Amino acid sequence: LRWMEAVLPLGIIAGMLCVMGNAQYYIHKAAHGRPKHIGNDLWDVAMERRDKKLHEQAA
Amino acid sequence: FTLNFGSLRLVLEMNGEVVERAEPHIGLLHRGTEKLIEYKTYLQALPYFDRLDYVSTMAQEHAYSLAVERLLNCEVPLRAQYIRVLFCEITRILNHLLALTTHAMDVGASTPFLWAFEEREKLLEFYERVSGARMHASFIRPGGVAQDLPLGLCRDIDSFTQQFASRIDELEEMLTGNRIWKQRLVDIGTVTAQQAKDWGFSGVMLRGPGVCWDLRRAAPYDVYDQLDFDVPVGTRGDCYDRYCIRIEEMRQSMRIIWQCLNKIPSGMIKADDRKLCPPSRCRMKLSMESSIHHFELYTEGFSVPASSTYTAVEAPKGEFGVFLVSNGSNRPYRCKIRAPGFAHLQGLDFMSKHHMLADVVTIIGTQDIVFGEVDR
Amino acid sequence: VSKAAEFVISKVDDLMNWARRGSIWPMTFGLACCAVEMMHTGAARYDLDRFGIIFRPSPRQSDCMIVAGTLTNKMAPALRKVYDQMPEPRWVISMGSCANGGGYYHYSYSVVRGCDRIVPVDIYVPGCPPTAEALLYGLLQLQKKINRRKDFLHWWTK
Amino acid sequence: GYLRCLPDGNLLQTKIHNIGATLVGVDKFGNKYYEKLGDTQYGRHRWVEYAEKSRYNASQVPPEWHGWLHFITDHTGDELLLLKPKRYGVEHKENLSGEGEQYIYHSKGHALNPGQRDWTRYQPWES
Amino acid sequence: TKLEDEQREQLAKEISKDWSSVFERSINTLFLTEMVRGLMLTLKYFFETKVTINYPFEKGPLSPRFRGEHALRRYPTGEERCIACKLCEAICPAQAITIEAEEREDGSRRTTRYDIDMTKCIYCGFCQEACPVDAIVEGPNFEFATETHEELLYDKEKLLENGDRWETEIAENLRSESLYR
Amino acid sequence: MLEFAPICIYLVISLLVSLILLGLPFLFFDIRFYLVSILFIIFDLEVTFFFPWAVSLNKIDLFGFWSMMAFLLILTIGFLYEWKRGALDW
Amino acid sequence: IAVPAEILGIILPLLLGVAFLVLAERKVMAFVQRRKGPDVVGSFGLLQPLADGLKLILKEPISPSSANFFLFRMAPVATFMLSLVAWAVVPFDYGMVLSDSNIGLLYLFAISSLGVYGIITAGWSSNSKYAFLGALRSAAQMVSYEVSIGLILITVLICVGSCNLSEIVMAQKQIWFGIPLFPVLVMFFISCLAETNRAPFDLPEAEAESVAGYNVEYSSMGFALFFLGEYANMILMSGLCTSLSLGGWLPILDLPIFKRIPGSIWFSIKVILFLFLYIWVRAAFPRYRYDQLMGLGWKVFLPLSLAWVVAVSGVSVTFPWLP
Amino acid sequence: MILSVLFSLALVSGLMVVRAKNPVHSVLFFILVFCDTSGLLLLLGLDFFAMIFLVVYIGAIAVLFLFVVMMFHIQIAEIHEEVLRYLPVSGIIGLILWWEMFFILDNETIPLLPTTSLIYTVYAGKVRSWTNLETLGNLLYTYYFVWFLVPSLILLVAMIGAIVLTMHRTTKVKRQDVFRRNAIDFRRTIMR
Ligand code: SF4
Ligand code: SF4
Ligand code: SF4
Repeated sequence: LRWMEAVLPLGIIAGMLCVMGNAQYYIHKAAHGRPKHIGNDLWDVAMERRDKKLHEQAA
Repeated sequence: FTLNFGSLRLVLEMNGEVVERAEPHIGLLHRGTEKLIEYKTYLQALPYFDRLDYVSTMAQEHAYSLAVERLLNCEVPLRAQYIRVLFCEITRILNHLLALTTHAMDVGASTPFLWAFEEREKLLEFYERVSGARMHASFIRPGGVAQDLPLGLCRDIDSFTQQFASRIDELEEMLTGNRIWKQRLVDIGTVTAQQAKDWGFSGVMLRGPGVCWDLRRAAPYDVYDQLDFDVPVGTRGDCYDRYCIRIEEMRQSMRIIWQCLNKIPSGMIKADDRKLCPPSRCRMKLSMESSIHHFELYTEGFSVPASSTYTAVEAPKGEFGVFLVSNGSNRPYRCKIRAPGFAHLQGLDFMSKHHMLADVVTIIGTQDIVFGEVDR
Repeated sequence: VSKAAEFVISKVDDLMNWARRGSIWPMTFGLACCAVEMMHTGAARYDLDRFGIIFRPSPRQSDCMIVAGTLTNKMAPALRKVYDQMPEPRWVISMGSCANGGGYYHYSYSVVRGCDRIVPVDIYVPGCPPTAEALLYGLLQLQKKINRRKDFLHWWTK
Repeated sequence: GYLRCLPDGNLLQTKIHNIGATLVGVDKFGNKYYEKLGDTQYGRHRWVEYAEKSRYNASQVPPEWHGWLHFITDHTGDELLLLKPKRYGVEHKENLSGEGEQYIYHSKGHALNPGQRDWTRYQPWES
Repeated sequence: TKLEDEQREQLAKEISKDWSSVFERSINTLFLTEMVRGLMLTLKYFFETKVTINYPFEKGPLSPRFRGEHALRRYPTGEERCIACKLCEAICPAQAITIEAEEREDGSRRTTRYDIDMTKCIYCGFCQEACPVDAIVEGPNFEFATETHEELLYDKEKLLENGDRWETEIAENLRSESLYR
Repeated sequence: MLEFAPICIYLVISLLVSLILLGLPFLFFDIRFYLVSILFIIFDLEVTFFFPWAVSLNKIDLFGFWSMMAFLLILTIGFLYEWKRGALDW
Repeated sequence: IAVPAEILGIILPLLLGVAFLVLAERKVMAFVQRRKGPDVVGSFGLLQPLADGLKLILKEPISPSSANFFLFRMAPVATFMLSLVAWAVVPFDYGMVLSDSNIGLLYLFAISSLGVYGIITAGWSSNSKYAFLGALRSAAQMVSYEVSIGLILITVLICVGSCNLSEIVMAQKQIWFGIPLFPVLVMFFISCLAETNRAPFDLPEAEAESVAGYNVEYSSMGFALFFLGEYANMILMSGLCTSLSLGGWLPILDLPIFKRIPGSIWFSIKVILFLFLYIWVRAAFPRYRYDQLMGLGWKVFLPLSLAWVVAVSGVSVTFPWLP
Repeated sequence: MILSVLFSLALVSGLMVVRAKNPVHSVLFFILVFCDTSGLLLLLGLDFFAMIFLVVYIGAIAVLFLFVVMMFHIQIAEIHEEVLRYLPVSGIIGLILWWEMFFILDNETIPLLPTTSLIYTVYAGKVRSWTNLETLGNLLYTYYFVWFLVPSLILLVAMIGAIVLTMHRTTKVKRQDVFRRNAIDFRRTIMR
């Protein structure tokens, strides 16, 4: 268990990485209403703008 | 251009990171040891030798006691001789461990330091059990030793010898054979045997070139001529071969320690004559003559015949010599202290020539300059 | 001056003292033959890294100077020069007998009769050499001494 | 004293080590002396809990238990208390050395001494 | 350097006897075998038990013949054990002991002044072994670090109170070591 | 693009936090270096040319692969020149 | 808006991770050396980084007055900026990126290229010439091993058609690239060890040795910022190693028991193993001389990296194994 | 607006390069103007070209200039001249070049005066958007390989010139050799 006590500070680094990643993810999700897309391009941007305009016109 | 480093002060002349020459300034630890020894009695001067070359404590006590006995002609009992040999080899192991690990730290290897300090703590526990303190234990005196071994010390030393064989194998496996260690050591600060003889090298720094000469075999000053140990020599004197020689010397010191433990006799621990060795507490509290002799030996000292001699021993650093000149009085008239760091630090100049700064620090670590003995 | 502001000041001072006590960064001044015992203190057995002690080779980053060994007239100017570069929050631990009052070379030329004549030393560690146990005791004593520093209270009540 | 473990971490190590230990004794100052043999390394088979969690000091160990704790003797502190001398002797006092000028030791010639003694080794005429 | 060159060529020929040996050497130098072995030993010591002493609660082993703090003892009756024989400073190599004395009121020889510098004592035990009456002993205590040099300058009263405080442990050590004498 | 605005804001916030960290206490010759730099320039150009080649291996055929190999061979001869001349040594 | 919140939530936990990383380095090195690290400042020394930071803050600063005050002060700021903006792109899972740049690899390479300027200016602005020489040495070493690192990046870019780390990982889905390119991963690990001046190739931290360093003149916060930048770079390059040769946020064997773990946990675990390897190598090996490490970087890793680039390109072009 | 700020910073950094007293400050402001040009490339849309400007100009050439400038240790009054005397000729030449810029802009490139709603989006080339890096690699390695192989000759010439100009091997300095016998086999020897 001594090895566990020595690795315990490393677990804090892993937790910090998880916290930064997940906090970023959920703030972006709340800001936009959908998880961030990593494969987006000009086509995806145009489609998302068209979707926004169509939905705001329908509503 | 001149680059200055500031108790090791060193000025280096550099051209292209290549060390053209190195000049050390040493006096930073001068303490007037010789003057104080002249001003103090022999027994009061033994702690000065304790303090000189402090990494190897009891070697200096052994040298001083041998010089005093040579000027005094007093027979030391076999048990005292054997325990002196045992603790001299323990001292050699301690000094070699510290030298190797400080050299490894200076190179960059940090981890063997603490393992060898665990071993050194065990050995200092041995010192503290047998004598007063862990370091600077005034245990070896002219005519014998201060006190007898406590019971169980031999068994503890045997256990340490086994675990320490394991530890030396361990350290050699980690350090020897490492590519980085080899690149740091090999072909660094090489010395020819002619150069070593000219510059007065001794010990590992002299056997590294391969002069094939050891003091414990040339002039056996103890039961050494009954211990059939081995003396390693280097094929081509450099840092790597000196390190390997130090490892082999640690192994042979363990061998000698086991032999002394096996064949230690039963008897007395100091010279039989109370004119030169203090009587026991019971004897001085019970006997009139013993009380007189204790009083006289602790106010005055033993008056050595007027003579001058040079007594040298194989200290772990190298040949440690003491030149004692007396005048028939209770105080030493003159005491010159030849330490095997004074010559090696001279050798630094030509050893670290055309090398670099890391090679300079590696050479310093290999020579193992303790500044107390060079500033004696 | 009040009783709640005093409590807040006491808490702030306690936090500051806790930080300075748990993050001591001493620098070795390792002359003569207390430095070997100091390395024994820094070894695995009586480890110093547990309490926050780590040896900083640069005097500009160090907290307290631990002078262990004999101080020579040839080296005292160097000791003073190195001490002067240390930051204002600073302390001195004089280890052994040579650095306290000259020790075994008190009546000797080119030997400073203790480091107290060159730098203001806070804690002396008697011994020759002091056991690594005793040196770690002295470091804990330094922690205790800096555990009663009311710097914020003194600044407030000026 | 278990809440001190979180901001101490050293008392935490002591409490971790007191899992399988046996309380070999206790002194009059409250220090509880523990021994733990078996599968334990040599250097860590005897220890003390000072019972003063806030400001425990290494000098609080009385001379009766000092040797046993430092592995000098196999005699516990109770036997040394039984063997304590009579007709003289003082109680154990910690190494204050900074807790106050009225607590620390002062020389006979020091200005801080309650009674300062002159040192001249001659008596003037004193008209 | 021609000798060095030909020695290098001879060594290279010696350690390149066959393709098996050259391939083994090249693979060993390329795949970091020694580095891996050192890493494995390092991991073994990472997973092995530690030898840290845990200072304030667990203290390192000592011996009865330990040279700690100078101190002065007393007889079981209560009188000072120290006659003024002045063998302390006659043998003290560092001259850290200063003693003055005169005849007491009842004709007994006692020291009227006895001070020891703990900043000048080298902790060598010469006085404790030169004492004819076992009066001065270097006690087992060593954690007596002081904040002031004047505190470290002892005297007779402080030495006597140290002896009274540590009388039992000093007596045990003195018995054990008088066996070894 | 549209993705480097977070990078710019990150740079600004990093400046702010670095300045705050600095201000917290305030509340209370040799030719070897030149040769190394020249080699750095050459191999930065090498890697800069590798990047598009590595990305577009699927479109460029054996023609493109062998053109890159010829480029390397032209520049690897320069590396052999460096090795034999002694520029890589110190 | 939400972008500053995301940036703060990336930056502050990174500083906490750096503090606990130096604490973990102490603990792991001590446990290697048969001792125990910081255990007296808080339970198991968890408050030791807090105590150290508070002491550094409370330490009174000193002004060298080097006639280059602005450049002296701003160099650690520059390296801290570089470390943070390098961390601004590294992914943690599917969609946890601030800037999903299509050129993420070259962005990280450029940021690593800019990293030498902080040390160079720190060495020059200092009065002492020893610090300037040490800064020059460190800059040159980082230069050589960054050339090697760029070649390794080119190998990975040959393996994966895209240039963004997220799609790199999505390609890593199959074989993790470490199974095919374990020697390349080893060379990249040694190159990043020499890039951050950590483990062997440790010139600036050899202060007890004659090389000294570029941080000798720096005050409390300058030294603290340089240390934070170095350790943030260490974590950054561990993340680069796991994103390039260990698949990032990808489980092992794609078993459904392993998919219960979010994946950010997987990335964190791999980064932790790489940091443990960093401390392991630092504690277990000696250090190289400057000339030795420079010759090794320019003569051992550069030819091997070029050869591996050529070999991977030849394997992929010959067979239909091309994206 | 961001474009205006960026090239205002670039112009100020260039002016500081021109009129900087210290060559080290000149190198640093050169780095700054390169960074501003990289930002302009981001605004244009050439991410690859901005990154390679950073890598090469900011990294390689600028560390080269910094190394050489710091290693020279140039002192003031060694490179020092009053700038007031050359102000008239600098102004005249700059005004002539600016007037020529005026004439060039007045004829070919006419600025547009105020748009977004009239943008006709093809949607045909966006199904597979080729990046700048991808297009540059495809072209440079397929159909313009000669203009890619020629710079290899230029780099080879640069390396050869750098060596033949700034090489100085030590005439008499010992060099460590690791291939020694004690390093290779190390047969143990003793005194006996
Ligand atoms: S006090 Fe004693 S142990 Fe320390 S340096 Fe002086 S002589 Fe050596
Ligand atoms: S132990 Fe030695 S130095 Fe100390 S007072 Fe006694 S004789 Fe003097
Ligand atoms: S040797 Fe003993 S009796 Fe004599 S002066 Fe010293 S303590 Fe007193």
